[PDB]
Amino acid sequence: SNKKTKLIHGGHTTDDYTGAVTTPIYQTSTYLQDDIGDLRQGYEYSRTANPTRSSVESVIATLENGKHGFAFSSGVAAISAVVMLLDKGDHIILNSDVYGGTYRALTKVFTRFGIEVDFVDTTHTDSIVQAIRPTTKMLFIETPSNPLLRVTDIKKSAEIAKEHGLISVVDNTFMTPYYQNPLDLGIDIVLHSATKYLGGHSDVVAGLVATSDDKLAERLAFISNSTGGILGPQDSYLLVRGIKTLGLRMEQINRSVIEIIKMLQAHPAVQQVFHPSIESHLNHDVHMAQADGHTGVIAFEVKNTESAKQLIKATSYYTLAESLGAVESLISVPALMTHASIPADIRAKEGITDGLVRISVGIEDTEDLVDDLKQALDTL
Amino acid sequence: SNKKTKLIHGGHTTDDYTGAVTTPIYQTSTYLQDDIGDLRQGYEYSRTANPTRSSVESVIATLENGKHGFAFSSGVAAISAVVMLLDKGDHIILNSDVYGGTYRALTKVFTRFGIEVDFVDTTHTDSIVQAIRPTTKMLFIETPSNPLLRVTDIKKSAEIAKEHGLISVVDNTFMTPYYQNPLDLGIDIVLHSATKYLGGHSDVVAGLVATSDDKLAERLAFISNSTGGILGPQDSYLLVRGIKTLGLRMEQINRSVIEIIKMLQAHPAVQQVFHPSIESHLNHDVHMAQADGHTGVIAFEVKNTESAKQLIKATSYYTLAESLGAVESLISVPALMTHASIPADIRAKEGITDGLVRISVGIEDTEDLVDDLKQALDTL
Amino acid sequence: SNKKTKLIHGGHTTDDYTGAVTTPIYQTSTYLQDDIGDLRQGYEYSRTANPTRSSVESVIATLENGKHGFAFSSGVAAISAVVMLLDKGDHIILNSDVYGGTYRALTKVFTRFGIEVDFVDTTHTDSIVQAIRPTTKMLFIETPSNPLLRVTDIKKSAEIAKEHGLISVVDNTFMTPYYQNPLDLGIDIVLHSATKYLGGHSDVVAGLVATSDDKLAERLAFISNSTGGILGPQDSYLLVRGIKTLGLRMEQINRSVIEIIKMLQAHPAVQQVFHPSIESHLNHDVHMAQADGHTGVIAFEVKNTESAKQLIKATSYYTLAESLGAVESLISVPALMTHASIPADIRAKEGITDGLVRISVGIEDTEDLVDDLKQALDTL
Amino acid sequence: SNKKTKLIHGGHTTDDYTGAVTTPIYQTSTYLQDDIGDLRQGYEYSRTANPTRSSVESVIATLENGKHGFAFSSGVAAISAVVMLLDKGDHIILNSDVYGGTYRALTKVFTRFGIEVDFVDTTHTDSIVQAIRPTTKMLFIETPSNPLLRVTDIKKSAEIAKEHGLISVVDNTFMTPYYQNPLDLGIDIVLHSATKYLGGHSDVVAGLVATSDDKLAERLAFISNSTGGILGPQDSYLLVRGIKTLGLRMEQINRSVIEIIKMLQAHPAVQQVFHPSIESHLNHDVHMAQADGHTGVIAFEVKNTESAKQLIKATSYYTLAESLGAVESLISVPALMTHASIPADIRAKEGITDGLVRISVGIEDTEDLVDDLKQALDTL
Ligand SMILES: *Cc1c(COP(=O)(O)O)cnc(C)c1O
Ligand SMILES: *Cc1c(COP(=O)(O)O)cnc(C)c1O
Ligand SMILES: *Cc1c(COP(=O)(O)O)cnc(C)c1O
Ligand SMILES: *Cc1c(COP(=O)(O)O)cnc(C)c1O
Ligand code: NA
Ligand code: NA
Ligand code: NA
Ligand code: NA
Ligand code: NA
Ligand code: NA
Ligand code: NA
Ligand code: NA
Ligand code: NA
Ligand code: NA
Ligand code: NA
Ligand code: NA
Repeated sequence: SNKKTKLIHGGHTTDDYTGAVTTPIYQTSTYLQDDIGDLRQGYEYSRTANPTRSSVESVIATLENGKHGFAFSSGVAAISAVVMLLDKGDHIILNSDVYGGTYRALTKVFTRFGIEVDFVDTTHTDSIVQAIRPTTKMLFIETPSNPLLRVTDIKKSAEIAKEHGLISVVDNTFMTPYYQNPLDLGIDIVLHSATKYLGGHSDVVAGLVATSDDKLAERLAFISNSTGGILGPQDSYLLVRGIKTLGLRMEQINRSVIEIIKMLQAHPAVQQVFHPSIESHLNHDVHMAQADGHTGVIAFEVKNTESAKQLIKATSYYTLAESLGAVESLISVPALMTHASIPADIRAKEGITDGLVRISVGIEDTEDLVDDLKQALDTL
Repeated sequence: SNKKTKLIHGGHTTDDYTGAVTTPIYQTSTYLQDDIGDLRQGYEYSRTANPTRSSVESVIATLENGKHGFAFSSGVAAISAVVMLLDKGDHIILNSDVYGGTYRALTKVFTRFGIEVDFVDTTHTDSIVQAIRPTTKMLFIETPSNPLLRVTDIKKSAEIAKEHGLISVVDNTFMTPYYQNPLDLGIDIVLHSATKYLGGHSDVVAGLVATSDDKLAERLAFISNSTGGILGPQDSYLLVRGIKTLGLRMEQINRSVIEIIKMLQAHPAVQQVFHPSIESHLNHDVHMAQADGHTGVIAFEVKNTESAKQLIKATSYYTLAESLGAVESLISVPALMTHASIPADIRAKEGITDGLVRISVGIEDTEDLVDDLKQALDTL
Repeated sequence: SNKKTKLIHGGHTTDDYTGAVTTPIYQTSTYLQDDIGDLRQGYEYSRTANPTRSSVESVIATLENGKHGFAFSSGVAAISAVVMLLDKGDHIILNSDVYGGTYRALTKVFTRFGIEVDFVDTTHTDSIVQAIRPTTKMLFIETPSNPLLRVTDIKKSAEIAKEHGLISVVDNTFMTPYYQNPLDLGIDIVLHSATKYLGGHSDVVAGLVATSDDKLAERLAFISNSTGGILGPQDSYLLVRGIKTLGLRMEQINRSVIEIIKMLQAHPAVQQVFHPSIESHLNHDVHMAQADGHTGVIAFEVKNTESAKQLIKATSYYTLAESLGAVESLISVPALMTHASIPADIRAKEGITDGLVRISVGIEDTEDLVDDLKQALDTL
Repeated sequence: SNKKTKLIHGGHTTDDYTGAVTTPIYQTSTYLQDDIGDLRQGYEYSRTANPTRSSVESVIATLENGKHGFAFSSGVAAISAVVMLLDKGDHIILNSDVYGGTYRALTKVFTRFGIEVDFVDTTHTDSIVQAIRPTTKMLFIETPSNPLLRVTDIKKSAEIAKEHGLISVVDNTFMTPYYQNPLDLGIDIVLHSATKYLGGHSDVVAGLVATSDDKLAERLAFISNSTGGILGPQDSYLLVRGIKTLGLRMEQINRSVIEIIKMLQAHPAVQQVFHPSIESHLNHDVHMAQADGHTGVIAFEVKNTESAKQLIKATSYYTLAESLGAVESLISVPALMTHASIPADIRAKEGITDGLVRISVGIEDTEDLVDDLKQALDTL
């Protein structure tokens, strides 16, 4: 019924055999056959299917209102499996602000296989219509984007993809299924770095994919079984466990996001602030119409790299590390860390400047997070 | 010094920090940075590197006498990462009876990416020389192959690859590093389904790759980080643990293999046996020159499908399941299981006859395994 | 600073060596020594100490404002270790409403070792003063109690224990350190079934003990090392992970508790309701003074066993199972399940009747939990 | 049939539900009930029973030819559960060189509970008969003992226990079920530190108990459920896995033991060797009659403390650490490590001399272990 209930009881995460209230961890590679080809419960080889992986796959399918879920060894592995739906000579359109690893995978791996890529400013969806070539087969969107939180109209993107015969993909990592459900808006495939919010505890690297399209699901299952980027059973289990608290965690994070943004907008050492909740933010109305909450990722400008480093050293509760969506609050400078692989001239033009700080708000106390960041900013 | 000692003390499998005699399980996604880019021990994000995965990578590098190891979420994922060393338009030669998953990855995924393939019978290495084009970049061989245990000259394949500028790859799953070391014989890259003997306990799906080539290692590390088919920390740990007993397990398996083959050759219900230890086996001398032991996979032909099925039902200690390299002895009928898509009128041409049985010998008592298979054969 | 921050950053739950932001899982039994008796990080044998166990021990010590923490294989193992502080001939006073397993351990195991036990109604603390014998060495209190939520004044109990030379113990399972901190009120030892709220995810059986008393800590460490009821490293890790979300979970649970109790008090099929938040509940003022929230365990009376069974079968979101403090809402009938080991005549006199239902409120949506239980009660 | 087969196929270590060839890891605390008291597969709460723990319990029962198995959080916890079979005033006889932790549990915990103890030299079983009182209820023996490998007649101890109405217990850690089966010789209860050989990989702390006596099993199950020193599911799984290779590991260890002893007896720097395989060892004939192999623990005397320390520093393949039964060969000096509390002037009386070295032989190559220890001895 309501989302917090669906998080606990949606999907298949109990044991039918013993009645155990959590998913057993099937640390196993193969399964006894009663007769040649007769599988007790449909399992024959864990790369093809594993019951704990099946559990987390059923969870992600349920939460995104899809029919089929797939668990991969990492988010980039989910992305690579989706890109392998295409052949040499196919073209894919992506939004122009994208995760550094997605940029690197597409431009340094898949272009070697003849897959053509254009990064387009999808914050106006008619840009997509101009960018469509006769060879375009896929439209791939992050919203909000990493790290500038650019917002793209999901429903309009889906309509464009349907009209032009494209596979539409949304990377829904930043919003989670708790706040934004691209499949409900006509998107073909939705995917996640489950490394971030879904796992939620900085202890699993994993990717998740969901679709309602039977033929896309069959093609993805074939790719996963043939290239083998599958999530292991222990990580699958820890993902199910982490997902249990996703709603509580996202709601704490959102409460903190609101206050932190107020502080940041008022602070003299802070210039521009990037977050879809700010009403002057481009496509703020689009975000409010396609999501009912916010990501915990915030970007904001300080003067320069050296102020950014001072800010990082003055905080007590923000941890300098990669990733986002942890219970711990994280801080980074994308131009020097996660987005160093994006060329510097494109970084400068897009606004990923040397003094752009990114924070992932965690689930610490709101007043502590605001006060800590504010006194650190006061140090400058 | 000797192999059984190297298995215990090779690689880095203790904790330098606490002194723990086993590798800690780093169930973690990210690592605190003391300053931007300043990593205490070189770790920043578990997809890029994870200390438990690094442990198992050091083990496989040591055991294969290489410099660099890589752990992937499956053997198929290791194979796919190695094939992604190539670009659209490059050509690769493989043995024609290569593992079905390798066949499917190449012909149903990578040919869509413009990679050209020739499948040749490599038991005569001039087959390889005939297939070489100006575009050939890679030579990929299993030895011995499945399920007929065809043997390929590793030293000559390496010489061919060196002379023509190819990256040579050996899938050494069936022999393990305990008996055959392709890198010592001039091969560029060696890889394993660690799902089989290396893990040894039918409880991990995993791939391992080793090389001594710094630039190949740099390229593989880039592919692994960008497409993300990495092995998780729990599975890496179980791999290190399983590998500890690899020599004891392989030696037990080999004693049973020898006695079982003696039984099979004497039995009236058996028309033919396939195993490289048999002196009339093709390239027996080649195998004895490049390996100092044997795989536990044996194939043998009985009268028909129904005799094969009877054999499965009459054994007490042979388990009907997919995979190989378990502690349990496993039994299968390739024409009904792994090769069912190949037609009956055509089966004879490839050698996958209706009465072809494959066993993966486990570590049960030799006398029990011999006696059990023998009395089952006596029921025919 | 504030509790939600302390939950994330309190205790030592990162890796000093690699910087990993979560506690490594030291699946290990022993530790290399650089010289005889020289321990790299103080570890020599995992039963004596294990770094992952040390992590969860530091967490529980921090959260209860103690100096020493101890992790046991179960709550009853924590309780048995604490009872083994006493000798044959010592006497212990417990409150008269206690967990069924605690009753069974004391009356069927430890009385065989000459430890004398009286269960006293501690809801008036002067009862304790009358019950003190010359041999009384320990005072052991649950508050609120299981399953009737009787409340005992912790501070007054501690004053009595100090004045009469008793070791005071509070079983703080139901309140968690998030709402009630017995050590701050003068109690010597605080303990938990970490199986319940602390782990929070129905996937760990564990006990935790905390004290500020150096000599009690030394005696407990000796008992734990000599009788060996230690928590394993994987369970220790899952406990740390679960504890991360304790504040969010308890706050959701408390929001639901308030509404569910309103519904239950208004419902015609429900007679008496047991929960410390109800202002007519005995020692409601005492509870509000020693805790700043509520447990999620509620007991209430329906007509009889058969109405209780009907109620259980009519709910959609309440799971019939043992334990409490899960993310899933649980329902039980204590007289038939957890408290069957308490004799029936004592059950009837104390109010643990055949129609007494116990619910553990989980973290599902409040409106769903209220509506589901209400329509189920309407079925009667 | 034969032992190596029984190790693989004995006990229940597959999943009946999915057919998984390994035991699922039930990381869970509680189980859904279809109706109050109606359990799908007999599970209601993981302290009482857990399916992964039940798997390892069935394994130890099978391997020791018993009916009932019990898994505890440590060997010391198994020992404590067995001792809690007694009441205040009961008397127990143990061999006088019993494991230090057993000595401490009995003399520093259980004597405070009114249990009376005699420590006697059991290498002559009439020692036992002399110590029997009317209050004697239990006889508890290790064979062979640590670190001098004293041998005790199991059959005669069982006859003594039967004649006088005692519960007989054998701590069979050093021999494992692979070589010695006390229950077959009339003993009531057999137990193990599974931390050592059974786990085999220095990565689990665990205890195991087996019996054929239904009423003893009922009493043990009650003690385990009420004091809660249960083994967790992850450790139970790692135990099942490690036990798979127990026979291969013990046989390798035994080959190395034989050759190493040949070396030690010939060496001028060695005054004396302690191991039951030596024909002049006390009760060598008794050991050969009750066991069909040997432990890997060997002790031998060199000149003094400084020669022992030199020996440790000169070895390449012997690791300085606590515990025994690793895949690594371990080396220790009992007078400086396990027996340091015993005074120097008194050391001689017990036989723990200053130059007494203990090694636990691992599964490294026999020639390496012999050569390494020999060249180290040559440095003296
Ligand atoms: C409510 C609920 C659903 C359905 O949720 P929708 O928002 O209607 O898709 C599915 N599963 C569970 C467990 C639920 O509680
Ligand atoms: C013997 C040994 C080696 C070297 O083995 P080679 O086959 O000679 O390369 C490496 N590491 C360890 C731990 C060894 O014992
Ligand atoms: C605030 C805080 C503490 C201290 O909490 P008290 O309530 O003063 O005992 C300890 N550790 C961390 C991480 C904190 O944030
Ligand atoms: C042989 C065998 C047994 C019986 O072993 P005994 O020593 O004769 O009791 C039991 N279980 C399995 C799986 C066996 O192979
Ligand atoms: Na469910
Ligand atoms: Na659709
Ligand atoms: Na090493
Ligand atoms: Na071709
Ligand atoms: Na040619
Ligand atoms: Na080379
Ligand atoms: Na911390
Ligand atoms: Na105090
Ligand atoms: Na079996
Ligand atoms: Na005595
Ligand atoms: Na006497
Ligand atoms: Na008996």
